Amino acid sequence: MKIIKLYFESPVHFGEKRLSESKITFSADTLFSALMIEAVGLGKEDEFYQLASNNLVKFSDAFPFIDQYYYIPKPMFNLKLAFKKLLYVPIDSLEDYLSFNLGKLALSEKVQQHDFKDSEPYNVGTFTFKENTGLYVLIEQTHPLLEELLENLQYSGIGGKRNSGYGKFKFEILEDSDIEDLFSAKGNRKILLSGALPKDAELEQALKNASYLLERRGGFVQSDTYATNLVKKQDLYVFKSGSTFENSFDGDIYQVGKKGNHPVYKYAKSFFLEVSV
Amino acid sequence: MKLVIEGTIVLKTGMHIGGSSDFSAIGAVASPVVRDTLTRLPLIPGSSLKGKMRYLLAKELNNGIDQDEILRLFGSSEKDKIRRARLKFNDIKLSNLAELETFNVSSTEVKFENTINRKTAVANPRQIERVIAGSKFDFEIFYNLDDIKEVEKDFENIKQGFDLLEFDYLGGHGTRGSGRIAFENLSVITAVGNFEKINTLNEILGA
Amino acid sequence: MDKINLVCGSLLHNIGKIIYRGTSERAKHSKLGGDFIKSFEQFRNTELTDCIRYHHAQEITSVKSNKEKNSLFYITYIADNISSGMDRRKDLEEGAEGFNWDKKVALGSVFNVLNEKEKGRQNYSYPFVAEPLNFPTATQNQYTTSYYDGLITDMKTILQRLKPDKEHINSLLQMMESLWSYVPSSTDKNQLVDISLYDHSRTTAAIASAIYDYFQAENITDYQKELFDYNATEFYDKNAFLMMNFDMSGVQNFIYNISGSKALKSLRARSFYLDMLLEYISDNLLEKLELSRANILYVGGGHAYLLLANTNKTKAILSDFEHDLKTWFLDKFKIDLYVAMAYTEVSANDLMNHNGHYRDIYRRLSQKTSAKKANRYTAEEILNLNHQGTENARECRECKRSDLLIEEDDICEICDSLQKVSRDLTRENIFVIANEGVLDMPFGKKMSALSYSQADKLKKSNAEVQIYAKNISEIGQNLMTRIDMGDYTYRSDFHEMLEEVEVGINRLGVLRADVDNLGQAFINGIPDDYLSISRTATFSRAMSRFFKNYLNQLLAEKSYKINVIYAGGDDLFMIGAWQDILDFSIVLKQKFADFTQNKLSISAGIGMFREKYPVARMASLTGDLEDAAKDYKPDERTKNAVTLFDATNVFSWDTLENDIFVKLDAITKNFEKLDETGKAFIYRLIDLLRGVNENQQINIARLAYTLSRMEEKIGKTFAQELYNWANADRKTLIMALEIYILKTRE
Repeated sequence: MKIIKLYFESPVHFGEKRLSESKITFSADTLFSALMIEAVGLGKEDEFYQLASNNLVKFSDAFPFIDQYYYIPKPMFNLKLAFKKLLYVPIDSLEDYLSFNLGKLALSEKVQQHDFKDSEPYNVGTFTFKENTGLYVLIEQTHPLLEELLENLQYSGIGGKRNSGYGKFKFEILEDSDIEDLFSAKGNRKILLSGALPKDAELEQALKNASYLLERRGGFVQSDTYATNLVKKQDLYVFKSGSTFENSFDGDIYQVGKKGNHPVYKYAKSFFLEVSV
Repeated sequence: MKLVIEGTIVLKTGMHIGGSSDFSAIGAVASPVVRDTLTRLPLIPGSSLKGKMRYLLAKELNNGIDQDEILRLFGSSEKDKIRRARLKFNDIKLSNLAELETFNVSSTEVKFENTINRKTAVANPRQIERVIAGSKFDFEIFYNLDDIKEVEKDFENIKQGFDLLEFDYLGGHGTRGSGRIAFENLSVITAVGNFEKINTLNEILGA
Repeated sequence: MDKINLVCGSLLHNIGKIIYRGTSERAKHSKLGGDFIKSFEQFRNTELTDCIRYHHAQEITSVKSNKEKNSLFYITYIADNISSGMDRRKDLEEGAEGFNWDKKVALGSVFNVLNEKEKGRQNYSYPFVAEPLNFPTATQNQYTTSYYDGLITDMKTILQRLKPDKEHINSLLQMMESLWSYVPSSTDKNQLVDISLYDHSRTTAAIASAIYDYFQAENITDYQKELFDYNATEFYDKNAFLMMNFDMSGVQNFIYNISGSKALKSLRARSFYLDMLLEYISDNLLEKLELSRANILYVGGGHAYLLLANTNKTKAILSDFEHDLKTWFLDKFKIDLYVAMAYTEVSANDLMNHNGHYRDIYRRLSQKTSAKKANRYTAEEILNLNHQGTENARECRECKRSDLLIEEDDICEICDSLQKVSRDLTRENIFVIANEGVLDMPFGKKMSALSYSQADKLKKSNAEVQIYAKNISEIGQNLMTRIDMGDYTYRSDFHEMLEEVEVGINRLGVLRADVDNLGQAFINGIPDDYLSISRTATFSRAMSRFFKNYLNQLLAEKSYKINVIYAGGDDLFMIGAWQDILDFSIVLKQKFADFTQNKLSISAGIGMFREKYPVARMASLTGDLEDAAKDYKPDERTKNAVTLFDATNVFSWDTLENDIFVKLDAITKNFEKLDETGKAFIYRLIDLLRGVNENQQINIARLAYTLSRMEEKIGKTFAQELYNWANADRKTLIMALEIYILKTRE
């Protein structure tokens, strides 16, 4: 299980629903859509689409990491049960759970100035990591297409207020030894680590003793060829990447969008971390 | 092909830049300069450099018409002419802090100004915090080469935007004696891919 | 044998206590209440008189066989026994001709028992004032018999228009609320004096109605014998009650969806909308379940604890109620706003805390409510959310919803309805919920929020159109439901308001003031030996009473230039003139520490802002100052503090109210008699006091030289104390000087 470690040289803006705010992680929707925007410039969109669709390349969303430690969002267990406010927990110590801050958020105030009418101020919510800190993306069975799609993405940036100028990173695809056998080992309750949406034939058994939190995924399509107008794509309500389950599923690459010149994809596959509780 | 336009902005004047919501005391700097939120070095945003370059290029190249030679560089999202932005500006941090501690000066200064009312001749003092002059700013502007036919005209236009910015300010209270910048050590290096005619691009800039 | 006469009797139960404590006759007060109510405008039926006159087991074990089985007063007796949490099997009733027991004793407080094992157990009392600001004073107060006689005349004049009807229950309840809020239910006993008569009557009415609903669904009729011939210790084990709660979710992200122009009025609109919407759905479930508003125990900020009967009728009604409510939220506020309805099954032992298990009712309820918040949709909701599609449907400009818009302004309709009602609530008087209107609420009942003239005509005895209002002039003629809110608009505009601030810098001041750990005080702030449903009701009653009435009184009585928006221990939000915000924060602290009698504390954050600053950024930045105050502590390892204008000036309430303010008043006293010295000398004093941090010794020496050099005009005492304060507490005098110059600007 390789590790796509991302060190950032710039403050980043990963928007949720507004430009003024930003979260500290990008979802796997953003990472897959970013990688496939990099693929369409290479003329290799279908190879990447069929590489993900045949479950060969399958990645999580971004999680924070600090020096030597890898963190994940708090698994909302359906427990029968200070330490109350810990939004991120380490991936090494989860089985025994049954101090932390990375950088700070900011709001970089900007304008759109004009000569003969008054300027229009606006805000862009940033997030600056520390110098020993960044994000990581889990990946199984890395690929030379994936290895080079990250090589173009570091010179086009990830996040929102790219191009001006916030997404800038330098990846290291790295391989780890104590967190590949956290995925080889298994328990009985399967926590989710991606923005997954179960298919309609398996949703009703996916949520049996589930404790989830739906997060809406929408926004406008980002291409200059989709019907020559910046048009919103239909909203997809997926589970959060810190939810737990009892019956595992497999998501899909949903094509969120009506009439247009290319299929606008959204990564809603799953990536489970089975643990005993 | 991703090309990296690398260079260095040296301040010939103050260059106050940016705005903050930070609280100011009574005798203290109102409108302090923007800094990095962790290291607290003075910072030029990529948006400020991008908007000033776009302003100067669209002021010069257009003569009462925007045509596409600016939209292909900086991008647009209008109703019909949507273009993906080729240039990817980045947030520029302070480069030569090792030089300024050799001259035993800080990275920024407090400029004391006022205004005189013409009717009652009373002053109104303000303190604006500018970067000191003579501080260098190493930047990287990622160029995304996909139309190999027009990279020549686009790099000519980028150099024209740089030398138009050599005569105007970069931000803040520019007309009242601040903001004057100068570009030096402009150089282009291919990041991914191997571009053949990188010598003509580095000879458009490096002259 | 209907429960409307039962709930009327259980409310009018213990009306004999006040007229025993007032009048001349000294008999059994139950008889006094009975012939008091039977000698009214109507001779009320036997169903009321057996609940009122015949309770208190010793009184009805004497005459029993002539009294009926299925008689509707035994459940009132056991409800009165359960609400005290007391053991009334052997203990007598006051006025039993026993001996000298007290007549004029004052009500205690639930704040003195609160936090006993850390903050001590005080012994205070509420003196009577003829909704007055009545803070508990430790002097032993006594209610003279004229107070009870005046109460008798007031309830006689109110009850004349009130007869047992389905719509009179809330009017009778608010009569009890207005009158018996300071009448102690106990007299000359242990610390049972701290519960009011109205709160105990509301609790026994709720428990009596729930017991009747349980009996009429579980087929019990011969309950006289299983109370009396065989003792009802087996009934106390029966899980006969539900205690349900609501939790609104996403309240802050909804009310902070504000914008540029009309930002602050929209925030009032959304906050009021969510609070009163919660009040309406909590009342409408009782209306569908055929209950009174006594079964509500609390409807606060985003939550509403109820109390029901553990019957399959009630569970079915709850399920097909919450399905419709969930469908209505997901029709409009798709995953943004959601309310969670979970309920536990609670017996009669654990409402008395008999064998333990009182706090586990709240624990099981909050665990089930968190489980509901996690598993908040079934597959049908998620599938319809994914499949949902529409017309063109652009997005709102102030809100951000992909809904259908409206013409000429291109906005959302929730946004617009909030705008129109915000125009209507510029006169905050009366709100109507009819089946047509301007603001959409479930279930197909839209508000108009009209005025009192067109609401006098509108009640045509429709028996479905509820009217909510904050002001009540006459109880009987109105017949409407009362809703609390903090709404003191000094001006409703800030341009003229900040123009008529004369001698200061024209800056807005914003204040936040979270209460320190009211959740923990709600859970385990009250000890186990004094723990019952009555005290748990009256403590939340007391805090909601403060934050929704008392600070309105405080803003009104000295005309502070402050607009208030929120109300509660969850949050507060006042904006106005910065001098009045700063001069009112200390008196809000002093009067909160006097109302809560030094048990509950606050944590404010004050911010100075320009008059045309974005109100969203004002609220966010003062939230930062709030949590900077809540993160206040010394170096090891005190959470009540105020943050002044910036995140680094974090002082406790003691420091602000004593050190800063005494220094500021001394500086103002010694710098008004001198016609030259400030503010140039004061600015040169600050220019080195703030330089002590970077260069300590030389700035202290320059301070000494400057003060001895220019003590020739300010006086040797003021220079010596300026030097000594500037040497001991420099952080405080810098703040005092800064506020002095800000208050003396222009």
